[PDB]
Amino acid sequence: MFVKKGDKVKVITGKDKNKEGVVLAAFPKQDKVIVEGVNVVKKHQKPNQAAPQGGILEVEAPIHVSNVMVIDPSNGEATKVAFKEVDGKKVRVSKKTGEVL
RNA sequence: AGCUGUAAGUAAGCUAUGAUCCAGAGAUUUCCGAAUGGGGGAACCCAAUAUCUUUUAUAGGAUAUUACUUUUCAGUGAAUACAUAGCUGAUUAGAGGUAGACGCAGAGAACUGAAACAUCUUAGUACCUGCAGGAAGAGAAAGAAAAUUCGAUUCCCUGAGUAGCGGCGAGCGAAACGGGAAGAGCCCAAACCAACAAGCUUGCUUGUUGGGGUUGUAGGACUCCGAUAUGGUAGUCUGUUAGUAUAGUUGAAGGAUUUGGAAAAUUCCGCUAAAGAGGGUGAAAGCCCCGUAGACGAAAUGCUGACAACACCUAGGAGGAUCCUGAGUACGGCGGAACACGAGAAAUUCCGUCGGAAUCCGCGGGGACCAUCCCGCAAGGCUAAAUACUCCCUAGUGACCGAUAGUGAACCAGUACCGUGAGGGAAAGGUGAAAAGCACCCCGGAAGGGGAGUGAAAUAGAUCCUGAAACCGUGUGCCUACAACAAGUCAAAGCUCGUUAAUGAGUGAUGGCGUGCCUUUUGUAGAAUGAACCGGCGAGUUACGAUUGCAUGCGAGGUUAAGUCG
RNA sequence: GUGUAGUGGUAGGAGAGCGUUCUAAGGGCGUUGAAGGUCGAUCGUGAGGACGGCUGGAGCGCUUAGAAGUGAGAAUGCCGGUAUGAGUAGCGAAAGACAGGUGAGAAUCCUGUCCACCGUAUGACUAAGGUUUCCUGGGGAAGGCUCGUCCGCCCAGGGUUAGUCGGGACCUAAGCCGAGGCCGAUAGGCGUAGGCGAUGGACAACAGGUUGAUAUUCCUGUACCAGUUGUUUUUGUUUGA
RNA sequence: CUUCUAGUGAGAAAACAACUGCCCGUACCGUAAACCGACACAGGUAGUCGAGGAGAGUAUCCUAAGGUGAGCGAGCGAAC
RNA sequence: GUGAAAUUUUAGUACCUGUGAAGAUGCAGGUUACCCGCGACAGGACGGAAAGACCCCAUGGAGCUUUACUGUAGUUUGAU
Repeated sequence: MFVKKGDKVKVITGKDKNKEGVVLAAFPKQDKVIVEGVNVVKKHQKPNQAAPQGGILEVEAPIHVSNVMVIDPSNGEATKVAFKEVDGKKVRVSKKTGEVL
């Protein structure tokens, strides 16, 4: 998975190159994860309890993890995350000159 | 680090004090069902006895036990005295299922071939029933042989389509030798020796224990001396270790440009590999993701080794006076079966009935029977491996299928449905990358539709990828109301066009000529026979033998098989 | 080159070729559009092959060799779809008319009036058998031999009360099962004791009212059967209790 | 069920009062559109009740209580 | 208003005397005939439904008879 709920992210593929954001929800069990301002979709909502009207809304849609990097925050780039045996947990450890997340 | 199945939704919550999830050990398990207290139309009803409960008590509630048969033991018992049925109580084990497979037996067909059919074959097969095991059955020579011998059993190659059998017809069909896989041998009865019991014949007979002994070069008992060792295991659920099966952990290297909605595509310039097998991501990735090559890992449970400890088993030499060496057995007649062998000149092996041997100077066999010779010792048991199968689990592979194929069944299928019953048995997969699954207006009761929107694409709108043919429609360029047309082809005026650019395309007034297609038949338009039309499936193949042509490698030579490493 | 010669044909023999799927190596094409579909006035002696226009949107060609579930117009073939007959035959015995409702819509639904049919039954109660069809409120896509606002249809909610009634906690007939037992290649066959088995025997409740649906069940009133407790009246278990 | 003895074997009758009484079936159709016949079918379905006038009568004709008007019609008024 | 069926090689489906597998809508030579329907009849399409029930064959079946062949359940007789 290598991606948690709150974890900034770069997008590599799919009409949102280079655009970053914050992961909101994590769906493992189908490998989908939704971010902010990357997958805007227009929903023809019908008049409902919520939103008595029927506006055209704009929310985000899931993206497959093969389109998502992780972030440095110590530095600010993308790292093909590796794992290290730091003290008795496995804290993710960046590649590309040794960061610690 | 998210979670409360399929499955949208809302309400309720859980979770870094480590959920949900994975793996190993445990706990609870309603009612029927061999069904087992009795009864029964299965998933129901009604009991007995003890203990404890609710109400003043009656009814009500829960717990435990109570079937049949046999194997051991007590008691009771009595036609009949003594004790034997019997009864009572306690105790031991059984009883049903199947993996539609493999094994061993009991019982056991017809169509079919013989161009008919009686002996024969199809066949000791199909089906029924009993009895098991992870394998079973066979197994330690009364053998095979025939000089010169070999020494348990099973399985495979070759012997060989040979010797044989057969209304000598259709057909059935071995075995030893030789080459290989795996190897392995043990335990009793008897004669004798002791202790206990009985008849104590007080003769020594019976019995039970324990000891002694297991064979063809005949062995043992029995007598006499040595030793009292030396080698073994096909036993333990006893420990100690090592490995492995069931959850896992780690795991290398990329950017930019052009087309796109989206790059893994294209063009530059880089990097990694004990890792270029595979699967996935908005099209086709060695460098995004899951992985692969490597390296590490078990608290619990199971298996397999190894060595410990315990259990069990096993001794020489010499003598030959007497004793032992499996009885209604071997074998004979009779009637049937089994051996390739159908009574045949018929040995060998079984079954039913009757007759009935010897005891080592003895017995069986060498395909009727006799003689010499040679090889063995039946009428008592046990025994791993090499062999056959796959309901099930794990990991893989395929010049195997791709929704009329492949299982009957890719989907909630042995279901829907049919038959009282046993039983018979279908059709049905595909939106897009992501539901973003069409807010809002308009006609319309609704269904349905038209704009506007989502979308790269709505002729991808839920009957949802592509979307052929029969069949049903709309528009139009050319012809048709004096005409007898297997429906065409050859000839041809006019009218409208303008192509893969060439002695062009469409239609067609009028003339010439002309009795469909298939099969079967001496002969077809036949009034002989088949097709309603379109689509899909739907027929000389494979294994083992034999023979001839072509070709290739060696040639008076050719050539391996089973089997072992791979 | 050039001469000579031959070239109908069923059963059948011989020879050479076209095309489909897959495997192997080499070389290729593809979002700047592959397979598949449609149209075209093109090429070779044949089976057959190219090229271009439109649709369509993810994989396929070419060469050499190999292996086959390799070629379809007929089996009164098998499966699906659609025709002809044809808007034809039929619409499954029996009498309706009007007014007003209801509603987008009416001969076919509701209401009213007159008429008419059966009446040892086309009326009332029960045993089988069916298995929620019963009642209340909604709906009109499919069933209804037409129509349909309606329904035995679809959706949602809700209805079946027992000491006395029928059966069990009672008895047995035909029949069946049958501890022991008697027979039989296995399987099993038959049967004693004992049981199971209503169509039969035996046995304690009547009238009226109540709902949208239940009524010897609910309610009212008057009873009955068999038992249990509490104060209310005769003693040797011998048995005169 | 009624009796009689063999029989284990305090002292039970009846006052009245007050209580206890288990499981299963109960809707609906039932000479029918709800069962048996593939059907909303001119067939089949055991038992009880089953009225009036005449009339021997459950026969026949019209009728009471009670139920039904049947699931395609409107025209014309030829052959057959 | 609703709405089938058996059948069906494609059909622009005339009459006579011939001819022919020996009785023709379709061949030959002649005669009659404008195109499309609607209600009736049943001469023909060797008309439709049942791959002849009559007859022969298959070295085909099945059921039955007997002094056809071969056997056998059953009844009886003798030895043991």
